[PDB]
Amino acid sequence: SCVGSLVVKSGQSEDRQPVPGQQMTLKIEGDHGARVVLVAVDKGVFVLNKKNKLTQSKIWDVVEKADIGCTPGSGKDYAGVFSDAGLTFTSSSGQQTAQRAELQCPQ
Amino acid sequence: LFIQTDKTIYTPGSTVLYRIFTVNHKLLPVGRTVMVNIENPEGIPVKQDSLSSQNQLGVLPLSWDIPELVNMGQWKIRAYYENSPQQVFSTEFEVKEYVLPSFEVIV
Amino acid sequence: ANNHIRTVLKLFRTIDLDDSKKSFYLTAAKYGIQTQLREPIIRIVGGYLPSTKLSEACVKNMISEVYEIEGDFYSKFSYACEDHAPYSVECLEDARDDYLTQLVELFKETKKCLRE
Amino acid sequence: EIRAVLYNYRQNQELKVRVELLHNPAFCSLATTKRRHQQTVTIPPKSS
Amino acid sequence: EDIIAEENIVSRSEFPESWLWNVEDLKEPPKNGISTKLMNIFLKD
Repeated sequence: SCVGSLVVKSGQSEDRQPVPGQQMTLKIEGDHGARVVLVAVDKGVFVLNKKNKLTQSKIWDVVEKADIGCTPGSGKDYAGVFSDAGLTFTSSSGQQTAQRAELQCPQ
Repeated sequence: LFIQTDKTIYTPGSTVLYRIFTVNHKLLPVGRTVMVNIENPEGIPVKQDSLSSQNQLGVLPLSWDIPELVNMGQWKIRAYYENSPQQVFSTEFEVKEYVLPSFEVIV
Repeated sequence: ANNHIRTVLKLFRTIDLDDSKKSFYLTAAKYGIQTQLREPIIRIVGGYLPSTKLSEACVKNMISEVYEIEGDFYSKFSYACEDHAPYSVECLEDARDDYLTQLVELFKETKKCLRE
Repeated sequence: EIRAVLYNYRQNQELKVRVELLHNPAFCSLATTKRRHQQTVTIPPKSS
Repeated sequence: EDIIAEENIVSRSEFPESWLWNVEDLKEPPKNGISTKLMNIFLKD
């Protein structure tokens, strides 16, 4: 779920269904200082083509797929564990992780 | 960059309005210049433009008026930051001959 | 409950916006007034038992107010929107919001006269 | 004193009720087997 | 009769596929860290 919290609902509590040419009040509950951008779109266009819609799940999927890690936990040893996490650990004595020279994780 | 287009299907001779959010790796607004180009299915860029997100809170509203004599199919919008042109973000909108359906069918 | 309806229809037929003005502006203004002052008060007036008496005084007040409202909308559409080109369709779009807002405020205020 | 409370819940329709207290041999009131007690009232919409 | 005249009826004309292309800022004072803005939109036809 998103870092902040945005939700849109109607100022009129229940009333009756709206009518073409009748005004309506939208209540927006967002964090202070934020800037919202609005778009109102018919549902026929979504009947015809419902692909490439924007939603929070897509954003989180895109953020997650660009991670540095490679395995959800543990490894062969400390060097493997750190590299799997996505870090480097170099000590004066010499214990340092294996070098990485490729952006995408293997297989 | 998270391209948002208001609709998902446009008739020829109609105007497309889209937005280009600009965020950094922590999902915060950032001021950097972007490049956007709109390419028909033959992969031939049509409109080239450059913007800056400075003093805009990372929201760049834009527009384009689809030419009357165009090819149908999946058009694409490609946007990328100026510094790193290797990473390209895209979103597809479809140009088609349609009239809005009156009802939805679910299977 | 129909004689009152025919009366108020006779009142809104006496409205007059001059022809010399542009066609889309005329349709915009007339559609605003029709959807904001002719549907709701026709709905209200349709629900009076016939013995009840109307009050055309506030209806003619309604019409005088809608004349000045339309005049202000036209003045804002032709002169005020200096941010855009004059006589522009999107200038009309910008001014239509507050035109209908003022108009609904007028209807809300004048809903308390239809009964004697 | 007995009160009859008439409700009308039409959104915009004024109503014309004709209430009536039927005669009862037990009590005593204006109702009689010869003459009937009728009030013809008017109920504004969404009003009691 | 009990019919609306032809000239009096005015037709719905705006049928936009997508409208309300607006950007707004939440500058109202915050309560419980959650601001609330009421905005007025006139529905299309």
